[PDB]
Amino acid sequence: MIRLYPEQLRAQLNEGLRAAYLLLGNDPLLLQESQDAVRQVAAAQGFEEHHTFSIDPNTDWNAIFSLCQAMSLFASRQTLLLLLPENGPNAAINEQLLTLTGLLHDDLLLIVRGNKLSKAQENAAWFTALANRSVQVTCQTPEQAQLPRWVAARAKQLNLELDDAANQVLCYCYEGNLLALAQALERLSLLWPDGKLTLPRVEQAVNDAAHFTPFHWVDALLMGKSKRALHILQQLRLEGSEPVILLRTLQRELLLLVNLKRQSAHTPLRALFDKHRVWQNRRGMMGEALNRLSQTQLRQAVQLLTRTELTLKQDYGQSVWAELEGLSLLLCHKPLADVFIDG
Amino acid sequence: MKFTVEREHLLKPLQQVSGPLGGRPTLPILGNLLLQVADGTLSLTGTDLEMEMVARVALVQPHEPGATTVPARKFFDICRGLPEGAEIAVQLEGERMLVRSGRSRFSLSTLPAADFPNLDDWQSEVEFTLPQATMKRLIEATQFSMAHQDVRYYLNGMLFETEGEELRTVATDGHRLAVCSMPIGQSLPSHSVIVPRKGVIELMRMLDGGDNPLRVQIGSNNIRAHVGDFIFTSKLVDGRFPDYRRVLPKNPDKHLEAGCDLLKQAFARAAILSNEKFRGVRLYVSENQLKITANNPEQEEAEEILDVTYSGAEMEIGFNVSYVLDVLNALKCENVRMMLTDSVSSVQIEDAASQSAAYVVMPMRL
Amino acid sequence: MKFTVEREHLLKPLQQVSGPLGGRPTLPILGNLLLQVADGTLSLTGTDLEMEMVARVALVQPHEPGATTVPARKFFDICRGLPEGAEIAVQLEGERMLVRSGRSRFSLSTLPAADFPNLDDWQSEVEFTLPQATMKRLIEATQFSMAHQDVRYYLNGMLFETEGEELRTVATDGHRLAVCSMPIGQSLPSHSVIVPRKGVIELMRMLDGGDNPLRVQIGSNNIRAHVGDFIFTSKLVDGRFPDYRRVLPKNPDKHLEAGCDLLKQAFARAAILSNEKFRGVRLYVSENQLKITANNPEQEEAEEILDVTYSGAEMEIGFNVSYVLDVLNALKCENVRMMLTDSVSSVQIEDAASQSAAYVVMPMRL
Amino acid sequence: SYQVLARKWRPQTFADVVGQEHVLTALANGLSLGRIHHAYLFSGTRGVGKTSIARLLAKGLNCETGITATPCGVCDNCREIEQGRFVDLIEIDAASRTKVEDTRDLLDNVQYAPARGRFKVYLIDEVHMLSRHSFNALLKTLEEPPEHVKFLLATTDPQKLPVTILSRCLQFHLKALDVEQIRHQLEHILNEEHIAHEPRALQLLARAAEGSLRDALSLTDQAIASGDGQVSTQAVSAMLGTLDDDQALSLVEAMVEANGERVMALINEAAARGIEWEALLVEMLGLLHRIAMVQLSPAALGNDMAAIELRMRELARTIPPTDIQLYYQTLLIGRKELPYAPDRRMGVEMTLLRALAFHPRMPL
Amino acid sequence: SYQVLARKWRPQTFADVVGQEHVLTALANGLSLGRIHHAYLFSGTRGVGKTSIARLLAKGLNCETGITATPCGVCDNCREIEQGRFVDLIEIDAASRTKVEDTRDLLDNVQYAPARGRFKVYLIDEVHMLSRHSFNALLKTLEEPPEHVKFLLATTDPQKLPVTILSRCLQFHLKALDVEQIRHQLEHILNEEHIAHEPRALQLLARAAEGSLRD
Ligand SMILES: Nc1ncnc2c1ncn2[C@@H]1O[C@H](COP(=O)(O)OP(=O)(O)OP(O)(O)=S)[C@@H](O)[C@H]1O
Ligand SMILES: Nc1ncnc2c1ncn2[C@@H]1O[C@H](COP(=O)(O)OP(=O)(O)OP(O)(O)=S)[C@@H](O)[C@H]1O
Ligand SMILES: [Mg+2]
Ligand SMILES: [Mg+2]
Ligand SMILES: [Zn+2]
Ligand SMILES: [Zn+2]
Repeated sequence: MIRLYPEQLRAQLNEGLRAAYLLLGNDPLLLQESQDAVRQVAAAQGFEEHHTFSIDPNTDWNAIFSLCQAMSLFASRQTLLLLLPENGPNAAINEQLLTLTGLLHDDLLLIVRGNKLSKAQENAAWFTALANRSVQVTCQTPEQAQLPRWVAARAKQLNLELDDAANQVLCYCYEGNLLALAQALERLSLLWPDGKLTLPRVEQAVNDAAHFTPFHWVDALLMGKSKRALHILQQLRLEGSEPVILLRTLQRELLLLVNLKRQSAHTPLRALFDKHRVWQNRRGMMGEALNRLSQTQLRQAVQLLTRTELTLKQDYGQSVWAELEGLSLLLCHKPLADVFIDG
Repeated sequence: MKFTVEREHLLKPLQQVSGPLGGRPTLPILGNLLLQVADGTLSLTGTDLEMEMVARVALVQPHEPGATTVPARKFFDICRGLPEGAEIAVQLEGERMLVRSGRSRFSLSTLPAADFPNLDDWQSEVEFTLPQATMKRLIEATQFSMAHQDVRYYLNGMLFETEGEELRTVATDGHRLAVCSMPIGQSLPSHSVIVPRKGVIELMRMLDGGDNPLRVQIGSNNIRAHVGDFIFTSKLVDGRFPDYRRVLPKNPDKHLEAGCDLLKQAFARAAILSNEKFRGVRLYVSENQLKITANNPEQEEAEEILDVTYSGAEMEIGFNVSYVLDVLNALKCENVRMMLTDSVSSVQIEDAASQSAAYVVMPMRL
Repeated sequence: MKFTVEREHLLKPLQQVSGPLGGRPTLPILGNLLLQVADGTLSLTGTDLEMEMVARVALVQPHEPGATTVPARKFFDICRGLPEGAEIAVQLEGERMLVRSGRSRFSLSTLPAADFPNLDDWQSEVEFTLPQATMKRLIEATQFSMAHQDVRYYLNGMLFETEGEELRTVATDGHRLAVCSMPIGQSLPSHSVIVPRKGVIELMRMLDGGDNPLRVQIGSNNIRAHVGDFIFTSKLVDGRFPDYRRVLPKNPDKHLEAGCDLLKQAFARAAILSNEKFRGVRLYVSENQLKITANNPEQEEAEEILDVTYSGAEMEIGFNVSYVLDVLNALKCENVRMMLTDSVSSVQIEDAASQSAAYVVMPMRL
Repeated sequence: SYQVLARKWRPQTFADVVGQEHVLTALANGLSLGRIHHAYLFSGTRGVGKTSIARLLAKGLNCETGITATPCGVCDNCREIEQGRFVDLIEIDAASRTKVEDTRDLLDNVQYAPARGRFKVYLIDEVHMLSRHSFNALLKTLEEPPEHVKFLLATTDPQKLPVTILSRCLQFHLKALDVEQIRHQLEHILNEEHIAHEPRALQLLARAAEGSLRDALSLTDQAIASGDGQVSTQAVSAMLGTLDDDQALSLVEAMVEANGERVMALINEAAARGIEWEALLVEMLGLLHRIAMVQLSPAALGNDMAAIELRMRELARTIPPTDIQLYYQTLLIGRKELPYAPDRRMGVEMTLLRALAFHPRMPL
Repeated sequence: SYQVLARKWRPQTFADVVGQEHVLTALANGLSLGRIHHAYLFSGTRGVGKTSIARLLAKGLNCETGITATPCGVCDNCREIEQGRFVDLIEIDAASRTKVEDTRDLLDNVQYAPARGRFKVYLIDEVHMLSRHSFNALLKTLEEPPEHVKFLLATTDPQKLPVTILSRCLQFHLKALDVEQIRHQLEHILNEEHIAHEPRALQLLARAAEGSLRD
């Protein structure tokens, strides 16, 4: 079984076409690109017939088996596509896939899409049956460290010029959402035929800043930017961002900060960041908080966060925005009365 | 609008006009029949934005011209429920229609006739009159091979081709093909059109087997059919139908002749125990011998043997029993001829003495 | 187990046994019928834990005693598919059954006969015999009035009352009542029992119009019917049934004799445009006349005027058109005597020619 | 009659569109260069012009002159599209038609070539309400779309759509209309409508719009109806006051200055209308918290509270923090004790009295 | 076969009940004066005789002799109601019939006249389990019931019911039985059953009852 990345899929297809192709990952954009490339290559080879089905407990495998067995008078060279469940195949799905792999023909080109398979899922009869005649392409969203490389490559293949500041702004605004970033790049190219994308142009484009980025608010809190954090929180409130998502992100960051603060009384902050595999870009802002808030802070903040989380888990109150603003000022160097923290 | 008619003269045309209608229409107006009284003639029209059916009735009693739209099923039920030989008097009062028959009175809601869609006129290209029998034969021969629901829309219809003095009907769905052809006695220019499933169904239904000739007009994208006082207009599907000639085998080396009834009974018996999910059977053909076998995952096996006229080398070939049974049912003849070359090639089925109708079946991978 | 039997002699018993079996037994053993060869007879039994059907076929060919369980549907299909006049030889080998006949061979799976459920014995309190025609008429006079799925369990079955020299059948659903009575020619003690609707349907299918009398036995909570070589056993609901006499109007004054044929035709004509949700229509019983007015949510008037034999003061009464139509269909008479006491009270619809049968219909406050 | 401003003033040209420059310019450049994609999606808040921009794009695509970003508006195609009678433009309301059977018939029409247009345009609205089978059918259609068809999508909940559907279309997000642009649009609309107006009324309507033009037009229609065919500062001020009901802020201000009579009058006024006392206490607590946050940092107050910005700023500047903290603690205690009070009104009155005249004694 | 004391000793007459003097007096006065309402609701804690009082009222309304506060207990209607197989007394278990479709079907049949009794009584139990749609559907007919139907409601958590339903019926609240009343009733039952007992055992049982006679 060959293993590849999206960039090498085109080269592999140029070298030859294999019987089965597996697309496992959690990145819809890369999976769609790989599927489109494979289908285009198959159509060039003479595959003008395509079929797609969704795998679920209420699945009509009889139709698939009939299609595999049935021939075609003129429209030969069939292509079949399967969409696995998000959870993954079960024993019934395992045996169904084994039976389908048993009924394979040279004129049938099989494609499978789904999430990454675990060791138990990997160790399956159907999976091993295709080991000698299959290629799997891994398609997952890169981390922020590898994000700017991908952004630069995508801009380059579109015949566009991006400045370093513009690349950083694009990565910050569309972290974890490659589809939105690609759409933004396309819109920028449409706006400017010359293709020169300077920092002011993207900054004007960033004026949109639609929603879904509470990490910006959390980073503003970590940087001690009271004005920026308050503004971003207000924009999120206007956008109706799920307060639970903000609470969970700030909870992760605050737990990490509390652990670092407690264990840094005998260790340097940078060593602890290395221990926790923290990203250097984050390490900065985190450090600022760890160098801006005493141990008394990050404890009243923890109390407020825990009370708000319990209230939202039991009461589901919509006043969570005011509590979030209070916690925002608490995370800054503002003394705060400590009475608004219910203490 | 006022008129008076007889139950017998109105029962059949009303049924013909109201037959297509059913279910929940896209618009309420489409669910009603358009009645028009003019110059001693009652016109009943029914359409569904894809096809139109028009019937005409002669009036020999005092009447008033007009136009209206009335419910189809309710009006048909009212007409049918009256005693045989009764006289039905229809009048229009305000937004209501009053129907009187002896001492029976009905009031029905109506809608403006101006809202009834009307198809735009078009110019025909090829006009020809043929007996109803030929059309019925072609339809019954080539209807069962049409696809039900496929992405390729042109396969859902039937290909009608006029060539010289011959009319040919072809149907296929990617796995089986049926072709039939009959002469018409008149020379017409070469032409080909595609008829949808509903149009074929309506054309089959409107035929009654009578001596009245069927007149067919074919235009750029529309087809009209006249039978007596019934007019049926339909649209044509746009596409490029596959060429059936290439489908037929070029040189089938092996031939076989078998009794239709015995072969059909053997196939049915084999299919009784065959796998329901696949409905697949296996045929072993040898010198003057044909063996049919079937099996299911429950390890139950069914086997049958019969004698046929065969002289080729022994062969094993898989098939889908459904297609073979359908072909045998379509061919009502004492003997059937099967021509084939190998186990991975299409098999041609024809009548022993008639070559008008032919079928092509693609073997299953087995 | 091994026995050869003629196909024709085995056709009808197989169908009769498979009748009661349902599509979804929910147990593999239930879906399989019990076949027992003993002495010179073959017994086929089918049960569903509520009813039992037993058929017997005489054997003339050599055979060995045995018992087994075989699928009803597959065996019946195999028996029916064979050509007429064929002789079916059935043998048991291990867990399989060979049904070889002529050139065809089959291998049907079998299950142990000990697992087949059986019904405990019971004592027959009452025994009698009546002609098939009388039982058929009694069941047909009141089958339609049985409740389909009413919350009251006891209203889902028919009440059979043997009293004096007569047998009476009663059905109801809380809104309509049906009663029929027929002499039996033999004095029996007063007794009342309730039979489920499925049992009534099975008994109706059992009857074939033959001259062999039907023998009926009734115990504490069970009923048995014997005819020819067929035996049927069923349980009883074991509940209370409302007395028909109380429901029956007492000395009604109006005795409207209506024209059953035209009466029901007018009722159907009104029902065409009647309220679909409620199926209610207004009967204006006027002097020697009836005006059946039906109005639907569309407000389409369905006033139908007919001539009846009314002689009292004119009265308006609202009735469910479906119930009236069903009663008129069940009557199958010439004149219908609707005996009425008042507009709000129930109406006793009797057959004018025969006073044995009767129905009670409750009105509605429209 | 006079029609509705929103209905009568649908943007019929790209110039008439207010704001959204980043989308209009990109669409114009794409049309000019011929770079047209198969599937387009529009996202944003209510009343931002997604449907209007989609209709303008559809009109531009199938104009008689050609594929241009400036439709002529005079050819038969433009007139039919404006009237909505254009044959090749199919508008679908996904909310009304959600079942797979309804969508399948509409999607099967792609087989037929355009009748009187270069492209067969499908404009689906509220597409987020489609069923799973409908989404599957749409994905099947979009996998291999004919070259002569285009799909336009508009919704306010893009997250509801499957990732597969999103990945195969170009998405444009629309922003708010600010305040000055809304004011200018309203001024132009009223000038064209021959309806008298005043600058202050327009400014108040724009402020109350909160970035939505449809809301601004609805408020303008309300002012016209209440103003008897005329827009006036007094009419708009009264209209807004009818929707203000600022008894909570007045109560807070009265309590901070220790004015019992005003507090009682405001309590009676609030009790006149149906209000939840616990909700009132929560609102007062939130206002006090916001005042404290503003005192800690001026940036705490945002644009969401622009209506009462001046009062909040004055309270933050004037009141010492200690009084705010004491009042907040008193109100917290009052909220805690409210459930077991003899009545909600009595509990609120007692808590307000305690805040006005009483000071708790903390332990130690 | 064997029946517990709770089922065996269900009161069958207005004089056989314990406590709730105000409710009995009000019902007797209403029946005697002829002022009969079309909607009665009973509220209170568990095991206070709401169902028993409702059944007694149903027996009184449909008694053959007439509308009286002292049912004979010997006519056919009385026996049928006591044995729980009376045709015109329809008992609904709202705990399992919360579907609005069932309520609509029940309401569609109100137009039909009663079979035997002079009134058609509906006794809905645990009505607090009905859905909001069921309450809304009921509202209209409950506001205008025909002259030949009556509605009886028994509930233990009246707070859940909407104010609209509450305002459309006469409400009767049952007071929890006192310890002395429970002790006296237990002593009377044991004396009737001829079972030896001691005062302290009765006192302990009454104290552990906690105001519930069923307990
Ligand atoms: N950008 C805009 N320029 C001018 N008027 C606008 C604009 N956006 C909205 N309007 C006005 O608001 C009315 C309704 O706009 P729509 O386009 O229907 O709103 P919308 O964005 O489609 O909201 P949805 O998608 O239906 S929830 C229009 O008829 C205009 O009067
Ligand atoms: N007031 C009472 N007088 C006499 N016995 C009573 C009384 N209340 C309860 N009981 C006894 O307790 C049993 C149950 O009483 P119920 O009629 O169910 O009271 P209840 O309030 O309806 O209980 P719920 O609400 O259904 S839990 C009766 O069968 C009697 O044995
Ligand atoms: Mg819109
Ligand atoms: Mg109770
Ligand atoms: Zn134009
Ligand atoms: Zn009595």
